[PDB]
Amino acid sequence: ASATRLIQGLRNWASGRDLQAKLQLRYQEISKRTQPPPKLPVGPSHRLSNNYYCA
Amino acid sequence: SRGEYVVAKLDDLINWARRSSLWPMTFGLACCAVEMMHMAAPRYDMDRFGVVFRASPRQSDVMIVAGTLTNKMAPALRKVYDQMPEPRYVVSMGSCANGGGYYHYSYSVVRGCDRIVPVDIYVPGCPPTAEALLYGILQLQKKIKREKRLRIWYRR
Amino acid sequence: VKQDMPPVGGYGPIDYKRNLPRRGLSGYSMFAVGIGALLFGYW
Amino acid sequence: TSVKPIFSRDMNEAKRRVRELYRAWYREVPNTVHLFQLDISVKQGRDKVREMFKKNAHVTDPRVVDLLVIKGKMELEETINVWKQRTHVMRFFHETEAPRPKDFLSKFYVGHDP
Amino acid sequence: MFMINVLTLIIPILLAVAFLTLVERKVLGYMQFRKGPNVVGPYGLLQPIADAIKLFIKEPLRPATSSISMFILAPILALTLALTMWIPLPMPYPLINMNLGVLFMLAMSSLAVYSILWSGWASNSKYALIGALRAVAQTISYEVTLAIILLSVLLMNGSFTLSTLIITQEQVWLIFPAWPLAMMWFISTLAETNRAPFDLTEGESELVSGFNVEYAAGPFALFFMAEYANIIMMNIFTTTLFLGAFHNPYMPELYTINFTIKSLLLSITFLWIRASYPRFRYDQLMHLLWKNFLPLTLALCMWHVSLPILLSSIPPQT
Amino acid sequence: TYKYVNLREPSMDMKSVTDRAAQTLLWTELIRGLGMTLSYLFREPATINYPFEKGPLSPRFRGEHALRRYPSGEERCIACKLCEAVCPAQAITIEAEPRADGSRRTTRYDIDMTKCIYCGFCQEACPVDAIVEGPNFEFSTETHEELLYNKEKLLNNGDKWEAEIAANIQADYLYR
Amino acid sequence: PLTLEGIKDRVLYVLKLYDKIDPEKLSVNSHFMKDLGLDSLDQVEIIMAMEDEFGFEIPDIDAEKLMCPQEIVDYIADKKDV
Amino acid sequence: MNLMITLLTNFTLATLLVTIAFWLPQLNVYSEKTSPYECGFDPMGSARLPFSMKFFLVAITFLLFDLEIALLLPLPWASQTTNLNTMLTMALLLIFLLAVSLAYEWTQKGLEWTE
Amino acid sequence: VRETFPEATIIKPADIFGREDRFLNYFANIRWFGGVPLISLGKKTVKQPVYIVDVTKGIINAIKDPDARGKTFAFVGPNRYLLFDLVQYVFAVAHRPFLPYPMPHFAYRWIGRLFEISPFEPWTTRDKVERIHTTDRTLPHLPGLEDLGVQATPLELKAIEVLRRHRTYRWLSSEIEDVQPAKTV
Ligand SMILES: CCCCCCCCCCCCCCCCCC(=O)OC[C@H](COP(=O)([O-])OCC[N+](C)(C)C)OC(=O)CCCCCCCCCCCCCCCCC
Ligand SMILES: CCCCCCCCCCCCCCCCCC(=O)OC[C@H](COP(=O)(O)OCCN)OC(=O)CCCCCCCCCCCCCCCCC
Ligand code: SF4
Ligand code: SF4
Ligand code: SF4
Repeated sequence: ASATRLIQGLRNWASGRDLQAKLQLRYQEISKRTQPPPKLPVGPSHRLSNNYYCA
Repeated sequence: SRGEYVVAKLDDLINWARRSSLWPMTFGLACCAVEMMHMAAPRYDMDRFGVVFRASPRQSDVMIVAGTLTNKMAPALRKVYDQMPEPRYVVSMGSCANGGGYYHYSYSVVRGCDRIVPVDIYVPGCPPTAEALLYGILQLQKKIKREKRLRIWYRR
Repeated sequence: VKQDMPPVGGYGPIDYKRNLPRRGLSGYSMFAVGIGALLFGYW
Repeated sequence: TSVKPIFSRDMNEAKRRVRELYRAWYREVPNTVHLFQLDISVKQGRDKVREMFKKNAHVTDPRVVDLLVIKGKMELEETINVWKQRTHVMRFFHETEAPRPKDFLSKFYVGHDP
Repeated sequence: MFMINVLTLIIPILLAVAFLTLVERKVLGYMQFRKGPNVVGPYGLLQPIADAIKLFIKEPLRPATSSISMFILAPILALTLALTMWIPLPMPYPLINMNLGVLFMLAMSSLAVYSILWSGWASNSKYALIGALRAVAQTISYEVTLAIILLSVLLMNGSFTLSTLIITQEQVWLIFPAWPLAMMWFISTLAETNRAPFDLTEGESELVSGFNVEYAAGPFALFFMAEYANIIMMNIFTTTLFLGAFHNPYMPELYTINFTIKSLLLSITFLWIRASYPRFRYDQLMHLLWKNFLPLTLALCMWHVSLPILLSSIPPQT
Repeated sequence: TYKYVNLREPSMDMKSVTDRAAQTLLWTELIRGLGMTLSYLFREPATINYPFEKGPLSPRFRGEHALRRYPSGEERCIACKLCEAVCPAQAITIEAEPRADGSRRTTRYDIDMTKCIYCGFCQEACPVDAIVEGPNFEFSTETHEELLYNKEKLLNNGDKWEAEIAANIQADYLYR
Repeated sequence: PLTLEGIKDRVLYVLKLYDKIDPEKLSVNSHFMKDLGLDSLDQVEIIMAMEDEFGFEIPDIDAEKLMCPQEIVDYIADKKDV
Repeated sequence: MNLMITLLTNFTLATLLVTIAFWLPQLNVYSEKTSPYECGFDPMGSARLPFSMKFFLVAITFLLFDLEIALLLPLPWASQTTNLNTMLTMALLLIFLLAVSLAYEWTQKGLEWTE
Repeated sequence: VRETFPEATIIKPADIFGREDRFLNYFANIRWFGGVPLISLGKKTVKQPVYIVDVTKGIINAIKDPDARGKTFAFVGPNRYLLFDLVQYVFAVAHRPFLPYPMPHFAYRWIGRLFEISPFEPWTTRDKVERIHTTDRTLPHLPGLEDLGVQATPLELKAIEVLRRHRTYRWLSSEIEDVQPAKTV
């Protein structure tokens, strides 16, 4: 992303595609390494009534 | 003395030439060959360390046993090892090449390639990461760096 | 509840087709450039 | 007691197949010592072939000796073609193994196995 | 003082091979989105020294089944013919100024095949023999056009003299009148030197290493440096043929710097073709140089015979 | 719902025949491939400078084993052998007895790191979070039996890497 | 192939190159199994030594019927002229 | 004289880079390292068996087109003659005869390989 | 060793041969030097070499024998050769040309100081000269391999295994039934 515009233009000419829109090197746009604590949902049988195992 | 300095600098020269020009042979066996290929991949890049593939055993330095050594390919591993010039080294990659691994109690698994070849570095994992395999290669380079061939020869 | 979910409007468009964008000159222009180089070299 | 055969209808055809297999191994052994460049004599390999055939000289069931002939010809196919190596041929010579104690007294001395 | 001249020819073109190994691995690295060697020296500048010292201290391993006289005599001839094809090359003044230096280059191209050939035969192995006869299947394909292309490019020169090939191109580059011969000569020098897409002798994936699959280190270095000496020599020969520079008779350094950067661009082009293409099946090689390049080469040979007669542009032989 | 790869008949007008013949004689696609290789030449390569830069990992990562302790000094392993019962390689070997203050604790707790398959069944079967599979992966050995960990080496790995294992479990435990 | 006497003496030469048979009891009318004390495979390798010396392939059903060297020399007389 | 000095120098430090390659390192020779290499296992028979050439008609025809570039080679010199129509006619006749030979080897399927 | 350890088991091998020996490999690696020089054509000294697996079995069966404490063993082969027909048999198993010549005292002790001039391993030395031409003594009073229950293996079973390494290529694939054995004394 720090490639100068002469090398950036030569590189786009040599590939034939627009390369800065689709860079295979990852930058600030990817997810944060430290994520907030989650709250996972419980299944359908987490009930206190009408929840017999035989049914 | 003077000659101790001479053989010490010659040992440092040949240990440098052998640790910074390790040529591993193209030898995979199992899942660990994928992660050995990722140790050759452009993220980790073995080739910057002087570590480049040579397909024949005659033209290679270290044999990375990467995968499971069965009973059917144990003599093939040994004859590949024998057809390496000296100095030859072995890096054991993965649990099956270390000690039998996940197939340890099998009828057709050589329980570790240390039954077959002399093993220098044991790289643990199932598979070890390509970062851990590159760690094992750099520890092999540290083991080559502290060799004392000509110092022992001048002292013998 | 907090869970790894896609956003409200969904993710953006993701291209998946062959995109080979047909660059270069045509045939006659390349033959003309080559034969012009031949004629300049011969002269 | 009516079973289905494999190749042999009785013991005579079965012994014929064992005899042809012994002929084939006896022809094969000098080439086996030669091309594998083994460190034994040709007579020693022929003795090992004799021992491996006399190991199974007690069977009176035609299907079992037919399967032994089939397995022996598979061994011979892996020998004529170089599919086995020096190691797979020399596994018939139990050389690195120590000779086991055979009498009662030394088995009593060294271990618990009867 | 001529021995000093021979040594100042042949030692820097071994060090150019040595640092070409670093250039090869780093340009092949960055073209493959990785890095090359950059750890051993400052950005890799000492990696060839370790790669050179390592091979001459590793065990030499003469095999059992090998014909040992030919097995040792083949890399000696390989490195000898790697060195002796530099001596008529005008830089702008060659070491050995030959009247017939082009045919000297062609004859020592033909004789260099026996290095690979006797090395693959003498090392009594099977992949070595397969590579040694794929060397024949490649050589009978490239030599049967390597002479006619080089013949037709000298019909505008006047003689087989490499030094006159600078005077010939004083007005125009010789790639302008003979660009089909140039773009066919470049492929014939690719196929000549066993460089990709024409590896086919040291074919890493068909064979193991092919003709030198038995050569362990020490005798193996004299094929590696021979191959790289042949590619540097051959790009210099292609530069002299088709991209000849300005020669000041009072300042030879202008010509030397100019054809140095041109031959470096051609060697980088070799490494850049090696980093981009699959490899031929060696019948498709033979169905290329015989069925595609040879008829068009004969046509261009007729053209470059009859064209100086047509335009009264027959060059002098003096 | 299906498509035909390579079912394009090439056009047979003089324009496209001349284009294909100039492609044959002037090598258009070979220059296209060289252009793409040259386009990767001028890029910043993806080579991280190991060992000074490390590849990215998650707090779920499964590396070297370690026995944790409670925040009182008492070790968490109460000798229940779920980890060796679930261990698909049988790398774990446990033997126990009541110690001097009557607590159910282990005497032998061995993990063969050359049988271990690093699949983390022991850390997800352990009901007290005693055995965990920590974040270290650069623990290569020059000798085979140095990868045969007994209880003391696993407790030292716990006391070595606890300041990181506690934070990985703190960031991860809500997914479990 | 020339004489019957040379073929009989050549059978005796084969069986005196053979190492298990007692040369003292070895006669033309001596039986292999119940007199010379031979295993069946010993008689089979006798037949293969006859194939090595005489130079013609001997099948199975007519080599199992060869229990003395007189039967051997008669079978060699049957497959040739003499 | 200078050419022979140059060839002797190149041959000399070709064979001085071989005798410092055999006599410098430490050798541990045993009769499995010097065995033939056939990818881990033993070679099924020797490599001195007939390795059959399929490109053999093209290999003969290399010898009959290699004489053509012994005939067609003085064309940079033969253009300097004072009989130029005859020289041009014989030159284009020799390249045409080479082309007729190559066309006959084309149409009779000789450049194709066997099997 | 005897006077500081009273129960020392001292073992006397005569001439040990194996894959990495310096007895048969000493004989086989003198071919390009000029024709294997000897004193009086090497027919005045008598040897009986012993095989290394028999030596090893004797050492370990002396480890496991309590009756070998204080004893002194002499591990010798089953057959005694001269030196000349031994070198005959070595070059005949290796399928090598054999052109001997006698070399007396006058300069064959000086090829010692001719061939340790470098600080490497000397290829031959004058002590090795004095020991190759020294006959093996026969000590009937000392016990040997057969007194430990170790069968002494002759040279005609293992010389092919030692000396197949030195055959060039034109007689590598040969047989053990090629060489007529060396005459005993
Ligand atoms: C020396 C400096 C550089 C020189 C330039 C070269 C740089 C670029 C290099 C690119 C990398 C190439 C790597 C190796 C590739 C090997 C494969 C390959 O290309 O094979 C060759 C390919 C082979 O094509 P193919 O493989 O498709 O073969 C077709 C075969 N059939 C049909 C049976 C399926 O092309 C050629 O043979 C072309 C040769 C050169 C053509 C030159 C023509 C000049 C113009 C003539 C006149 C035309 C008009 C008519 C007259 C008009 C008169 C007014
Ligand atoms: C035609 C041109 C041809 C050019 C060929 C060569 C191209 C590359 C040139 C070299 C480029 C720079 C290389 C620098 C390498 C690193 C040097 C260095 O610092 O080495 C450190 C090493 C250990 O030092 P130490 O004191 O132990 O450090 C502990 C500190 N607490 O200390 C040592 O290793 C000891 C010192 C070694 C120094 C070696 C330097 C490189 C020499 C290369 C040979 C060529 C020299 C020039 C030839 C051409 C000009 C005449
Ligand atoms: S140690 Fe495990 S993951 Fe690695 S190669 Fe073996 S089976 Fe595959
Ligand atoms: S990670 Fe898997 S293989 Fe390793 S000890 Fe735990 S359960 Fe066993
Ligand atoms: S480590 Fe956990 S699962 Fe294993 S015995 Fe101890 S408490 Fe139980």
